Amino acid sequence: TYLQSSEGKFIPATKRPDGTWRKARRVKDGYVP
Amino acid sequence: EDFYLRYYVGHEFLEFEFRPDGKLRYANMIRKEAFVHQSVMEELKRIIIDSEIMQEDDLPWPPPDRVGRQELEIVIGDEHISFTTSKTGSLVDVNRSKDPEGLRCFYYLVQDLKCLVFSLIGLHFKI
Amino acid sequence: PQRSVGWILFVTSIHEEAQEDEIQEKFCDYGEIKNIHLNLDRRTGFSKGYALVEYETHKQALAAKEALNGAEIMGQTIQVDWCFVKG
Ligand SMILES: [Ca+2]
Ligand SMILES: [Ca+2]
Ligand SMILES: [Ca+2]
Repeated sequence: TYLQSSEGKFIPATKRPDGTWRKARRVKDGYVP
Repeated sequence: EDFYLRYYVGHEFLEFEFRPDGKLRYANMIRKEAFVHQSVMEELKRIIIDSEIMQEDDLPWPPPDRVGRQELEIVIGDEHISFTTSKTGSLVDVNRSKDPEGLRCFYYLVQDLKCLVFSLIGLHFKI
Repeated sequence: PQRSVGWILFVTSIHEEAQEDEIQEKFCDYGEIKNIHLNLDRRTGFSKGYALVEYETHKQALAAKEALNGAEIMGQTIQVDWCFVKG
């Protein structure tokens, strides 16, 4: 899932089984593996 | 601040290890050894910390399979991890686990580590 | 430092949106570049942040290291060091 912000798209943060959160990560404009 | 990293995947296998003094051991037969500059060690640590892999748990991830297994041991200061899983050749395999998001962080960190090691060993030994 | 089976430099603090031409344009002046590995972060599409640069000779690599450590690529200061050392 990619959530577009006002500055581009990014990988949204996700919750780990232990309750902590993995940080969100910006993705280069126009990039897709 | 202590440091250690070892990655294993596989008797066919690929294995590499970074000791605290910068000694890089590679094995895939092909066994190479070389000492990397402190800047390389600094960059390795940065990549590891940025991946947040030290905050993950491999409990929900697939155990060593028949097709193979993976081992990731990392020590940074007082923090450390020791993960053991089955092979993860692609994202489609990652997205098929109980904790796909966690396993993808593992998948990408491993990918980043291999890219760095392959560049170091490949260019240094013209492999 | 330690020479390779050429001489290799390890470049860090490279801008995330830098591409191979950023490296070539900065490093080509100091000698013939045999290889440039500006590794990509396949998850984000950005440059991971480091590059291995191999020149044909030691004089070239030494010249590049002395002149480019502290230089800027896309406004960000890069660090240039020897990639390998002796045990
Ligand atoms: Ca460019
Ligand atoms: Ca350019
Ligand atoms: Ca400056």
